[PDB]
Amino acid sequence: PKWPRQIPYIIASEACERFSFYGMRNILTPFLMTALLLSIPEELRGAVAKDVFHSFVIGVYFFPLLGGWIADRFFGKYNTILWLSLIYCVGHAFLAIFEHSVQGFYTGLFLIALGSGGIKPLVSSFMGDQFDQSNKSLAQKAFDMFYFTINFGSFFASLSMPLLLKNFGAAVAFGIPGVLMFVATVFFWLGRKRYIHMPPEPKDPHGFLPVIRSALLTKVEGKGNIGLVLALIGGVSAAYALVNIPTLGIVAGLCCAMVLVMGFVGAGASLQLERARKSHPDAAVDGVRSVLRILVLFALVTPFWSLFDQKASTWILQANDMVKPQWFEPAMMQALNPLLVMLLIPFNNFVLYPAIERMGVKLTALRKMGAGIAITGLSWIVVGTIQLMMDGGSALSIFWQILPYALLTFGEVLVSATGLEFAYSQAPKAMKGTIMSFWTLSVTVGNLWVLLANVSVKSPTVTEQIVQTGMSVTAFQMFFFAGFAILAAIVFALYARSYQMQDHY
Ligand SMILES: CCCCCCC/C=C\CCCCCC(=O)OC[C@@H](O)CO
Ligand SMILES: CCCCCCC/C=C\CCCCCC(=O)OC[C@H](O)CO
Ligand SMILES: CCCCCCC/C=C\CCCCCC(=O)OC[C@H](O)CO
Ligand SMILES: CCCCCCC/C=C\CCCCCC(=O)OC[C@H](O)CO
Ligand SMILES: CCCCCCC/C=C\CCCCCC(=O)OC[C@H](O)CO
Repeated sequence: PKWPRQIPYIIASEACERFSFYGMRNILTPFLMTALLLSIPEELRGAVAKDVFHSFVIGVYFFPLLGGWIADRFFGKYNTILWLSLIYCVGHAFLAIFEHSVQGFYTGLFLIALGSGGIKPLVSSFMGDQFDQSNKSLAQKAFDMFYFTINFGSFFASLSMPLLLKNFGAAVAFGIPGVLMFVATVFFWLGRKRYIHMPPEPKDPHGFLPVIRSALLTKVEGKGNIGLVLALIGGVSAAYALVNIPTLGIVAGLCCAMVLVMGFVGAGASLQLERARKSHPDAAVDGVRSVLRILVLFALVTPFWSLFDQKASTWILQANDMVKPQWFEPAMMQALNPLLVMLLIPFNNFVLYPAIERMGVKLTALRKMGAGIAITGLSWIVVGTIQLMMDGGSALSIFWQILPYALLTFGEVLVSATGLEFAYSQAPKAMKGTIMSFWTLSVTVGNLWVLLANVSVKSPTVTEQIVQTGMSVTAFQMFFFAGFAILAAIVFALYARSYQMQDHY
């Protein structure tokens, strides 16, 4: 077997793109606090910074749906990646050019979310269909390299970019990733004559959505349709969220609508799924049933993303008020996660998991996902006490946030490295694209909670609850989020026992 000569041009493109993304995302929260949002009072500024960051993340893990659609329906993967990558480049440029204008900076974030998210499903799979049956032995080695560039990039970008921002300002700190991103596209363009382009996939008339549409619109004799009522309810509810945009916010409102719609339509279709058998194959309707069960699984995982994504926003804010060295910047703590990932992932699989299995435990992939959410919630118990403990008294940053990072990352390996691969085995191969699409929306919805948390916290009724606790609002939210994960981890274990009673033995 020989290495396809196109692979180096994709690994190289990925390397630069992953460096440029983590490069500007990891100094995004510091930049908002020190520079762009200075017109906001300090106490107020922390809440506005989180909104900007997490509204950005939301778009990053929402726009894969647009990207995958454009590639499959019209222009193909190569051409879609190329033009989304150029837009991605422009977005990075906007961040430098409109350094001092808020409207212009938000616009650049949008283009980055559009470019980075749009090419996220396309690039990895595009790399995949460059291997034939003879090559396939090497494909696993190629995707291994992908994994390395993610961590390599996220590690060094967390170290170098805070320093670059400190010494040179935003224009240089945001321009260097932009330069890097342009080189990323050049590498991808340099192998255009080499790439293998798979023929456009034929649309499935028995796909996930056509079955859903059948389950709602098909009328059975002498009965009503509860399912379609729920759909209309979600349509009504979404409208109630869309109208309340002035309170919620634009990105928060659009997600609330999206969640309510897909939430109520999904519920309604489940009630009436047997009606779909009239218009669709038995194997195809059964598959949708398999996916709908995975949906509930993913929904309970969303509080994990709420805690894991806040390390680049909330956790940085806390590190600002801790005891750090002269050379050290609070944003450099983010480098701990890729380091811990590359340590725990070989540790667990080789040393720890067989050691827990030696005790006798099964260690089902479903058992690990539930444990990971709890440990992630546990990590925020530690983050919460620290805030309490440092409300009066001073604790150093560099030693102390190593513990929450150790627990957070350990929960990430249990959940994030297990979820999608497990769901693939649970549903028919045809649903692989549908499963992947809801997995990325899982991250989006998780960050929606972060958005809705500090929206509800500004309401009069909630403040008095905070007043009664006699706790700092900052610390109160953390414990809320800690309990948010523990509760979901409980319900997860409750649903997981019913889940394994279903499809097979
Ligand atoms: C599900 C559909 C929603 C997708 C929206 C895509 C968003 C991508 C980038 C947005 C960046 C701009 C963020 C600014 C913002 O919302 O600020 C929040 C507010 O609290 C302060 O102005
Ligand atoms: C400012 C310029 C930055 C340029 C450097 C960025 C990254 C450059 C190269 C990244 C790594 C390329 C390795 C490719 C490779 O050998 O893949 C394996 C092949 O399949 C086997 O030979
Ligand atoms: C039909 C596109 C509508 C989508 C609306 C929102 C997205 C905004 C910009 C998407 C950019 C599309 C990139 C792909 C592309 O332009 O391919 C062009 C072909 O290569 C032309 O031969
Ligand atoms: C009180 C709910 C708070 C909001 C949570 C997020 C969204 C909620 C539900 C969306 C995803 C679940 C819908 C799919 C579904 O009903 O599957 C059911 C299966 O048929 C199980 O038998
Ligand atoms: C949650 C299941 C029912 C959703 C009905 C459609 C609602 C309209 C917009 C909500 C956003 C989610 C779109 C669904 C989706 O991810 O489709 C996946 C495709 O099958 C992927 O190839």
